[PDB]
Amino acid sequence: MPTLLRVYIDGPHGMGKTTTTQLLVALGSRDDIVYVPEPMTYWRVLGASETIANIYTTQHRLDQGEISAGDAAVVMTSAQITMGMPYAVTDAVLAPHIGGEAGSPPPALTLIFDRHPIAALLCYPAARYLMGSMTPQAVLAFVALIPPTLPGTNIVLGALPEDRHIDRLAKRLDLAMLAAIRRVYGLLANTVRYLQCGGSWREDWGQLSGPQSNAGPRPHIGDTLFTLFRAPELLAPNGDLYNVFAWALDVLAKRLRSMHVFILDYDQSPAGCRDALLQLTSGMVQTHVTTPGSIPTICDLARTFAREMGE
Amino acid sequence: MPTLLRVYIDGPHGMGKTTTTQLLRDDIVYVPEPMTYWRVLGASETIANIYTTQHRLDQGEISAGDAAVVMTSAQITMGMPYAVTDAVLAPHIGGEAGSPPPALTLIFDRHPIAALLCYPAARYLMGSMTPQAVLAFVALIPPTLPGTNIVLGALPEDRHIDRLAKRQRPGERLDLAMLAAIRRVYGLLANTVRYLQCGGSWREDWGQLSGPRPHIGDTLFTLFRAPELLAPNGDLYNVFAWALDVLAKRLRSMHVFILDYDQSPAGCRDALLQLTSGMVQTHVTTPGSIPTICDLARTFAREMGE
Repeated sequence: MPTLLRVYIDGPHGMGKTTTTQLLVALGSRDDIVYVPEPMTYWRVLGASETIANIYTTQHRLDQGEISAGDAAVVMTSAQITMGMPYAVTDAVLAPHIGGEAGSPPPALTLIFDRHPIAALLCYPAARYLMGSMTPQAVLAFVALIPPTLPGTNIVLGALPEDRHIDRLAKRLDLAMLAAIRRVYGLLANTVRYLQCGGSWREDWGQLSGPQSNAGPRPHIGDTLFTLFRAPELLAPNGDLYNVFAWALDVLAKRLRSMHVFILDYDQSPAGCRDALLQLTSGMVQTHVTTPGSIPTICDLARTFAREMGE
Repeated sequence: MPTLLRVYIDGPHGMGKTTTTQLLRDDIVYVPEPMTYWRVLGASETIANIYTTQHRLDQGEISAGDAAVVMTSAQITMGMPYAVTDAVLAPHIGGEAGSPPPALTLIFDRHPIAALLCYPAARYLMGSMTPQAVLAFVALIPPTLPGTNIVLGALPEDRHIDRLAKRQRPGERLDLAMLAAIRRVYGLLANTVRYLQCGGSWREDWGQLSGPRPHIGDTLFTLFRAPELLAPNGDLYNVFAWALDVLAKRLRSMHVFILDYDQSPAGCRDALLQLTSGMVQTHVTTPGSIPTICDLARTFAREMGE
């Protein structure tokens, strides 16, 4: 009957996510909190060669008009499918060990992750779609593959003024991509709130024409991720979405509605972000585990991952 | 709550999968090959792109790396219809009903593993896909729900070539190396299911690849003894080992049935009907599941079937 607390630190790159997470883990006991870091052994070496270098190289190539849109999409799609592998396998092996939600006693174990599978199967692809290097059909294929959302999926997204964000990144510095990813994560927070407030994309689809994930009123559908799928490519001759793409939005709705999103303000010092994140964890949802030996089992899985793909 | 019978007709293309199932009232709906998605909706002529790319690679016109990117991206397009269908159907599937009639019989032209495992693996064997990409697709195979009955085919290679030759799809190229690779993959798949069902532990038998069930060397696990996935000391990276654990878990609970395709279309259809007696039926979760599932199947057919 021990409980588990899973916290996914996600959102745009360059906000201070990794540092904040490491500082939070550093305050805890080595046996009650484990960090599942960015899979760097996997991405620069194991899954393929330099996968980050290839992505930014292709977007610059495409932006300068050196390659076609089709050429970039093939590269982006394959890179994304590769890049998300570690998150997906981690989720798949952890899944059998997760029971139902308990409540917001201290968990026997706290697993903090550097990103959730939706970063690679939804957010980055969506941003690449906005940058013209991924088709909307491909984005929806990734959405259709997002794994079922485990109970107690606490996701922490970041808030940070664009100017301070840009400043932080200034040491290929793609400002268009930075804007696209910030917009996508902004849409993501609004989408969760929309769904949790009873929003039905099919009911509101007609309102399309032209963030706070756990607070505030119901957002307009135009301020959610649904708005991105109005593309001409996805529309049939009658004007509505083909059913295939509609079903993928149904999956998007299902996967995001049960998530627990929190917003962390990164516009402060590293210790400030840490203590703020520590405050946020108090209101997060824990889950029971399915077996007695799941704590130790999950714990070593996390350590192993940590040891191999990031350290 | 009413009962459901899901039957996925799969295995290599060109055996008569499609001909056979078409031949086989309102209590039986067919989810056909999403050809319109592949040719127009998801992208332009995906099969042509796949076969042209392999051809370019074979002729030395493009590198292995160039072909793999093209190939991996195209596989995403090919599998989307199956993956979205599985995801929307999942919540309606209840537990097993066990050993009378199914209220609804859902026959599908292929299961998600065709696109997330078998084709990618065959392309790996053809040198146009990296093993890391294959395991990336494997990691996304949806959880195996109860009542996952998959029909695989039996057919001598010579007859298969003949049948393949007179049922080429738009943009397809008659490739005997690909036929061999896909036949190999599906044979390994059947063996892998039996290996797992009889208690085989890939981790326990892994050492046998470098020396009452099939040898691990005759299963899909042998394909993953690929140098790209191993560390300098020969150990499989844990990331990849985890993907193999997922593979074992997904495949072990499937119910595989073999259909002899070395007979007339009418014969193939009759044999298929006889195989349903041993298939596993499940209950649905809601009272409106049948009709909803029905709508889904009819809608898919109308929109994506050729």
